[PDB]
Amino acid sequence: LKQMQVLHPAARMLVELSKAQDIEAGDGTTSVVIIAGSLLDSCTKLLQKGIHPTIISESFQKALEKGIEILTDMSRPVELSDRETLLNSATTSLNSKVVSQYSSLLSPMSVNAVMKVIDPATATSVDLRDIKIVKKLGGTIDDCELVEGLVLTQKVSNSGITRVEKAKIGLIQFCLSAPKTDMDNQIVVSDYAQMDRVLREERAYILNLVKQIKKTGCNVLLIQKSILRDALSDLALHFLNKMKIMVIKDIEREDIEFICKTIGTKPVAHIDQFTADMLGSAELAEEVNLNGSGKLLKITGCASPGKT
Amino acid sequence: GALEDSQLVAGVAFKKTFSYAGFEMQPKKYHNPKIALLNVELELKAEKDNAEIRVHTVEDYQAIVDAEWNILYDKLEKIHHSGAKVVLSKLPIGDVATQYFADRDMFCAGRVPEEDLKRTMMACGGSIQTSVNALSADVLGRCQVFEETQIGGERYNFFTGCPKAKTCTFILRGGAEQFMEETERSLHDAIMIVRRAIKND
Amino acid sequence: ITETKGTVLIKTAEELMNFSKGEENLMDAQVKAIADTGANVVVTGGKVADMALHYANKYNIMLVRLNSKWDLRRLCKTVGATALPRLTPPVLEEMGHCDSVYLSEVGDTQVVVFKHEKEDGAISTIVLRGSTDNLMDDIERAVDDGVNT
Amino acid sequence: SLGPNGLDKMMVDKDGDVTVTNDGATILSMMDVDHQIAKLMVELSKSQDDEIGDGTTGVVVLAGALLEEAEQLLDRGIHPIRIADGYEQAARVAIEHLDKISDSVLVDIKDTEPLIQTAKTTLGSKVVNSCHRQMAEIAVNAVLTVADMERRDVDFELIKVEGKVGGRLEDTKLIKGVIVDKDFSHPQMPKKVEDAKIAILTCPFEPPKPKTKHKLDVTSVEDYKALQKYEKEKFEEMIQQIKETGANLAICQWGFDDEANHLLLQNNLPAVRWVGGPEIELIAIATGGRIVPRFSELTAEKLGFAGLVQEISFGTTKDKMLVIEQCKNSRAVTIFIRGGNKMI
Amino acid sequence: REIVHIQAGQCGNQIGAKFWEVISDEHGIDPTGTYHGDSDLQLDRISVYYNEATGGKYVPRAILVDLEPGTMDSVRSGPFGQIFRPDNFVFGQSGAGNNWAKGHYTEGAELVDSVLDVVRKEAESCDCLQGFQLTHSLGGGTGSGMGTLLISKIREEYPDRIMNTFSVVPSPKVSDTVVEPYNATLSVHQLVENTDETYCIDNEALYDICFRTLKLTTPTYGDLNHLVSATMSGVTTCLRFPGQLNADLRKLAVNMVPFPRLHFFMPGFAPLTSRGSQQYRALTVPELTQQVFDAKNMMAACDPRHGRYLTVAAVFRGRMSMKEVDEQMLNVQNKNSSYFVEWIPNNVKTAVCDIPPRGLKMAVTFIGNSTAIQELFKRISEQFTAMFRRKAFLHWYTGEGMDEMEFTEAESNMNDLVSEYQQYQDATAEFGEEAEEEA
Amino acid sequence: LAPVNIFKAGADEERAETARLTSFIGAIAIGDLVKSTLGPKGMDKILLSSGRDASLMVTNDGATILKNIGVDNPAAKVLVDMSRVQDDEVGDGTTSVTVLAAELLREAESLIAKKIHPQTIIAGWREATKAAREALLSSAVDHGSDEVKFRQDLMNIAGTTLSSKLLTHHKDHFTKLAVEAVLRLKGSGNLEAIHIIKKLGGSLADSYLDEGFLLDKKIGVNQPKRIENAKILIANTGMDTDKIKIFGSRVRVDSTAKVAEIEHAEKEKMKEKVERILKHGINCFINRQLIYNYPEQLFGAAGVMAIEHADFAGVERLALVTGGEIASTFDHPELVKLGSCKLIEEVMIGEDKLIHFSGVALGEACTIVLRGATQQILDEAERSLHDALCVLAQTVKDSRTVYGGGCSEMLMAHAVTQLANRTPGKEAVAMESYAKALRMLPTIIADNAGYDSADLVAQLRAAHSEGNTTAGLDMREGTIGDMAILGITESFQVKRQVLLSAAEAAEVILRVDNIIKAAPRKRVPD
Ligand SMILES: Nc1ncnc2c1ncn2[C@@H]1O[C@H](COP(=O)(O)OP(=O)(O)O)[C@@H](O)[C@H]1O
Ligand SMILES: Nc1ncnc2c1ncn2[C@@H]1O[C@H](COP(=O)(O)OP(=O)(O)O)[C@@H](O)[C@H]1O
Ligand SMILES: [Mg+2]
Ligand SMILES: [Mg+2]
Ligand SMILES: [Mg+2]
Repeated sequence: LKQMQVLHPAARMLVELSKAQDIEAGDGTTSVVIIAGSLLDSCTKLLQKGIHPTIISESFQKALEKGIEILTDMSRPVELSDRETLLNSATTSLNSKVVSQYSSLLSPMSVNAVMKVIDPATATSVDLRDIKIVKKLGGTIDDCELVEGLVLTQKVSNSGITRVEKAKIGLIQFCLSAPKTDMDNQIVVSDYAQMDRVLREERAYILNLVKQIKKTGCNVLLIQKSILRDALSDLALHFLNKMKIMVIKDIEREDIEFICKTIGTKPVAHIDQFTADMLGSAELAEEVNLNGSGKLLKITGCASPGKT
Repeated sequence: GALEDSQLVAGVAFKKTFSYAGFEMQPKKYHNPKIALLNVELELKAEKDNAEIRVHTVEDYQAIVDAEWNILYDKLEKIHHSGAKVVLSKLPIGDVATQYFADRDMFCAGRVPEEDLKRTMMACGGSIQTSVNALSADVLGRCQVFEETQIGGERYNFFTGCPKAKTCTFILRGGAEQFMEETERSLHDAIMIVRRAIKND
Repeated sequence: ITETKGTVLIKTAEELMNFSKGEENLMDAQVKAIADTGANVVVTGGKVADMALHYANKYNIMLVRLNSKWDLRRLCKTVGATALPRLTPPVLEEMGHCDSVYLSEVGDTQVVVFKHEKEDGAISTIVLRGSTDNLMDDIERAVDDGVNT
Repeated sequence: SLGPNGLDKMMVDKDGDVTVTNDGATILSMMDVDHQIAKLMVELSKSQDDEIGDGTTGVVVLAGALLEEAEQLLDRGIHPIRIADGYEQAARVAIEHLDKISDSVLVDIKDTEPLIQTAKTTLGSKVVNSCHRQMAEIAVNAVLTVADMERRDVDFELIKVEGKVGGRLEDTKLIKGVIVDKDFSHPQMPKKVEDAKIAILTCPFEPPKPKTKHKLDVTSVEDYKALQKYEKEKFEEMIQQIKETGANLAICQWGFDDEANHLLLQNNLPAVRWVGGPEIELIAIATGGRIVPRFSELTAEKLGFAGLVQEISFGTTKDKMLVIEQCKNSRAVTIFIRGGNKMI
Repeated sequence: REIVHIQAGQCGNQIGAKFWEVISDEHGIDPTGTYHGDSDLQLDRISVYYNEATGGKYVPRAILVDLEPGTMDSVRSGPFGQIFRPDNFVFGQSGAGNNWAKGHYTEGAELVDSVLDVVRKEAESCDCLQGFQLTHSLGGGTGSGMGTLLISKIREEYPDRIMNTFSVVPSPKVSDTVVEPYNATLSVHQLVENTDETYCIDNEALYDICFRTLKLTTPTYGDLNHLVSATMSGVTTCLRFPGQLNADLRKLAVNMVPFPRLHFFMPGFAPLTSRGSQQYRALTVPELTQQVFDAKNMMAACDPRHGRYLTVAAVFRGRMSMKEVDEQMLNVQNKNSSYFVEWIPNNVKTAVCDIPPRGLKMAVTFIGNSTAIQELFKRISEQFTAMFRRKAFLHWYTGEGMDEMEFTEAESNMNDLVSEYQQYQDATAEFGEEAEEEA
Repeated sequence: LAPVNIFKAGADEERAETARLTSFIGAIAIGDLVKSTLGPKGMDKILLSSGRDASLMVTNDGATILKNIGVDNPAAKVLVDMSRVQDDEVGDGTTSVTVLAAELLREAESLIAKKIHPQTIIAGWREATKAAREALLSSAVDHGSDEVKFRQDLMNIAGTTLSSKLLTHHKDHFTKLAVEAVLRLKGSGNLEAIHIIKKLGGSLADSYLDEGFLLDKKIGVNQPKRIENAKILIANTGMDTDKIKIFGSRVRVDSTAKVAEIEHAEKEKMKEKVERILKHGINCFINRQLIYNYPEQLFGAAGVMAIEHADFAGVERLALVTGGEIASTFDHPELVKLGSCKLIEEVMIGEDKLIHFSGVALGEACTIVLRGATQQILDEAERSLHDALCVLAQTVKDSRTVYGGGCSEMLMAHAVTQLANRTPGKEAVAMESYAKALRMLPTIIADNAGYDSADLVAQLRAAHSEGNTTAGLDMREGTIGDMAILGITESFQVKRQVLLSAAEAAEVILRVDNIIKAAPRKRVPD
């Protein structure tokens, strides 16, 4: 109903009606339109019989209240510790789509996702923003899987290192480049010996930063995207190679919360606060190469897992 | 106005110009004023378009900020000491000058047209000054009365009473644009005829 | 000013205040030095300044401007003076002479007249008065034919 | 459209705007004409309006009927110069008789009844006649509080006419002060004062800045810190300098900084931001104060006085206005117009 | 100072003919040569682009060169042809054929010897000349081939005079000459090391502005000359009118060109839109200035959002108040400052001329130095490389007496030039095989 | 027509017979268009746009409809202008003013057809409105002394206002929300302190008024998600690179280690400012601008909550609720007052997450959550609830009320009728026409419901003439009743504005006799 462009003014309220059920329930988005369609159809006979429309509106509300009490008397309580009931409910809402054949694999996966996000004792609502769906081409439907960790799409900038065991992961929000002040600055040269000083002093400043990072035992580094100043210079990447540090660059700003939630790291914004207390631990970090589609990254085996 | 309301002023009269905030708290009539004609822009601004300031410490910074004000207040104090009451300049006059000229009961005017200034010099008997360092008693203009009056919805400045005048000014009253334009074309025929008759009667 | 780009640089309070006074004093001496030799009229082939104009009026110096690069050269011949490329006090040899200079009007037009009382002079001018532009040009062609003869 | 029982016209603009009016000059101004003689009547109406302001529609009727009577004379064989000369002679005889039957009445603040009667006659032709007794009172009082008797001159730039929609037409009132379309800068300032001493300023509440092109060089950390201290100190001195003079409220022509706005509130001092040019010169005349361009030049002899300054709030809208009232003798005054339509 | 203007080929002659036309009608000059103005402000600097002959006549300082009489006869017979100097017309008898080799080796060699004599006679009449101006197109053989030869000869003759040029950039979407890329690559190679700066203009944006924005569904070349002639006037406008700061062409080089090799600009002209929009758009300062950073007023195929500007210059024409110009400039400088310079802040150069260009209410002119120009030069090289592999149409060039090595030589510089612009962005630095093993 | 032309091409003139024809056609056209939305049983219209990208809305308000319609008749633009002003003045009666202002002109055209000069009608009506407004004033009843009685009046006024809208399905539920919301303002007419949040989903009956406050913002990363016994500091200052040092300074150094020294001095400036903030002993921080990621971790290490980008409205509302001060420069901790709420947590409504403030100190502001099925219901519910809040705020300012349901109109219509029976001349005819127009408003209400309007109005006319000055219509059964018993009540200010504004427009239109149009501008878009 959204993709089609309906033009009748009274046909443009049905598209909003189906979006209402989607928000509150997420299912029955077709059935609610059918019910609303037949109620309006049955109204054309009453208006011919001489019923004023005001009478019709009041009478339907009378019937709606009776409808609620019949359904409630028909229902049955369900306890969250009963796994079998959840599977039967999930597979029933799933066998009406194209993946009805693969419901024998997806249905136990869907329930597992919900049970690993909430606490059944005090569960009053579920937020689906802590569950992320990643779409990747290649293969068939039968190759889907559930990852109890973090999956990153971007490849690694480092050239040579693609697998780390007993990794210590650290997150950075500052920039590894030449020094840069917000005030419009400039370096003035008036003597020939100054040229050699600038080259030497720049290399030392970048070198100092990397020595601090390696001092804490960091194996995997995550940078954050910046668009006003460079985030990873060629000189910086060369040194990080010699110290055997896996580097991942250009992490989005809008999923920093999700990353910290999953692995338990702590964002840092100053080199002076990069200590060993801000690092997360993972049993395995490796990027995997899909057959032909492209390269993918996986982080599995978190010691301090979140509810994602 | 009617056609018989036309008048001749044995002096100089011109239109009111654009004035800044504070023009309205200063007197609009004098009896024996001294007129100081200028060609100098009396407003706070930058000295030269080719200038540039480089400074290291905030102590000089505050000294530089007070330097521009001390320049402006020096010129305005130089004019006020000459005893002049009416000041006219072809260049703009800032609001700071007008408010300053208001606090001492003296009249200011800026962006005066060039032609109206030359007639004022010829009628009052002064001289245009591009600097404020040599305002002798001779470079000032003396008139017998100054006033600002309303004429047909506009405001006009009048300099009347000069006994050594060499200039007149006509104020023509019509009812429509083409009524006074045709009036002035007939006046021009009378002016030229008299000019020729002087040389040969 | 310098032909190469030149800006004024100030670093202290005194230099900011004393720049404007210094420039005016220098201009006064230059014009007074010119008037010391006895010049009565100054003719230039370019733009004039307001401060120079104000001081020229103070020292009773008549000032005219005309930029043709061909009228000025003719004027050099007429009075016998020689051109100068820099604003310097002219040498007694370099100053021309003329028996009268005045501003006059002829037939609704303002003109400037450099008149010699000398019969010969260096060059001469013929003033044409007519009732139509077409009438003058044909008479102008006749004057050329008479001169070429 | 002549006389008290006259009717009006509804003009329509180039873009679609609607204007209902009865003034003679405006109808001929908003009208678009092509005939050259028609434009001559338009210019005739405007000339009378500038000189007098009343009698714009009467003159064109007199002028029109003066031409109509000449059609018969032209046909009967009279040179129009004879007609034009005759009209001139008649006008001279009519005018000399006109001031033979005149009656000098009065000009004095004591009585004001003859002036009200004259004001009533002119308003009797408009839609304002519904309450023209009240409106006559407002008009006469407004002139006599700005009128200079010795020079025999009044200045309309000292009378501000401002109208806001809503309310009722009878809510029109005369305010012997100033009304501005602004409010207090900080939302938590008090909404009224009762012994206001007015401090009028022209410079903004920001650290100084020379106008000539300039550069400041920071070459070390101590230079950086000395600059940081100079910033925050400069914010303090302006507000201290205001308070020692005894001022109660601050009026400024430019904006305030975030730091300077809060410090004013912390020192119990209401202020107004981004006021207009002509408004400032009116407040200076109204409250009797003076305008200062620098904090340093502020003294206790330059403050004005004001009996009451308040923020008045209208109905559903967010529009708020500030009013300055109850001063001493004032040469400035404003007219406030209300009504249920923009056309009123 | 004194400047000389030289035009060659098809495109160069047309623009120059209009340029002298949109100069005479300002300064009070007429198609006979007299001066009929009453304002002395026009005649103060009248001699920078003109010579005065006895009798009050004025003549332009222009040299017209083409290898075929057809174009020169059109200008001579057409409007304003009686104004020009009689001997300044230099013409051949056979044309160039758009073979860059023919115009660079065979025909241009025997013509420059006679043209170089003329420019000497023009340079002898000036007390102190300051530089030259060249107008040519990069597609025709004479514009590229003879244009390259002329510049090389000029440099050897004249040691340190400035070399300003106005060259149109080819738009390959409008490919025209099947062999377009050969002509463009070689001339740019020579231009890089022998000119101070070049002002590029493409016919694409020349096509778009009139057609889409204004009107005339079928705009012919005649209108295209007017649009570029509007831009001719402005970069050059300050020079012919006085100002508070004497802005000469030499200080333009130092103040606009930070690096001697990255010296290619693209100009801008705001006040020209739809005829109805010419009336109903409230042509105030900030909306008029808003056209400087727009995606429509540009006349080059280089996206700025995917680039970083180096230096900007703003020229204003008209009699305004001083305040509002700076106020909006202060606003605009910080409004879209996010997409601004990398390390050269406060680039804005402000110039104001009282008398606007004749015809309209308001006018300005903008110059910008972009890092997106490489997007244009890259595409030229990519098309060039695809053709050189097949050696297509190569005999028409090699067979005229030029070694094949030159085609490979010129390619190297184009890759070198592109690498230079790429280096100053630091954003474009951001794999199919499976080799990701131990080290 | 004179043979000589005086107007440019495209300009047109209309005169007496044609001018008064056009002006009356336009007025009755707009009056009859909106009569269907009047009274407790009026219906709603659909507005769909050809220009604004096919926008669609369903409304009953008489002012929203007249704003969107593209009228072009000169006389119809006068009617639209009064309705917009009336909405901005008292917020109700937009439909009643335009119908009444149109019914006066309908009777005015008949009088002209009987050869009565227009000035005679206006002078006649001027006496009629004076006696009409005076009779209304004598009908006013003024409470306010008793809280219990005044509380009842507010429920009666809100109940009547919601009748004609979509909220009438749940009038009992929505009357309590509207009344209790206005009692929070403590007499200050700052309606902007009430934030109506509308989000799609669920039934219309799930709407409620929150006991505390709600903010639709997000807290910083790695900070406490919930705090008990919070102390709130409200600030308006810069924290994302606060180093906007107003001067035009610049850095000029001859090395690189100097730059790295100055860069470190930048962070020391931000760190020092954060310490001065924490000196106030706060545990919750609210700012109206952005917060950079460096000061974000400073609060994250200190265990504080930081809210960012809460605009001017979001900050001023929090000040009233918690009583804190919007502070800056953080140099004197003693002079700044903090807020206090009992609990702060995150709640989920629909899908989104909002910050919940509970147990606030003052509570002089509030938030209202609206629920519904379609965007048309949510917009209609919010617009309907705006009418109730405004008219209640006027009642608190001036607590005198007048009965409604047609009881008010019939009273004033009788007072003019008594006057017209003593006045001789043609003015007597005009005054009677005024009574015919006022009595149409009760008639129109009865027509929309399907009742015999002529019979019911006839009974009202007799009842009001014999002294039963509280008689009026009863919609639920279509008979007559007492308003003192049933409780239909309006505001004195609202009815006064409806009467005075309507009578004026029929005056300004009626004096017009000549219509002139300038030649319109042609469409040549950019
Ligand atoms: N195995 C089944 N047998 C019978 N009915 C089924 C079965 N599975 C699903 N349904 C019916 O399908 C209906 C809706 O399915 P669906 O196509 O998802 O529509 P909606 O979008 O309204 O949920 C439900 O009413 C349910 O009763
Ligand atoms: N329950 C009721 N019984 C009788 N009259 C009512 C009732 N509710 C509302 N009304 C009347 O409906 C009239 C129209 O009000 P409304 O429909 O809101 O349009 P408006 O925009 O003019 O207020 C009011 O005069 C009011 O007296
Ligand atoms: Mg389903
Ligand atoms: Mg009148
Ligand atoms: Mg209502």
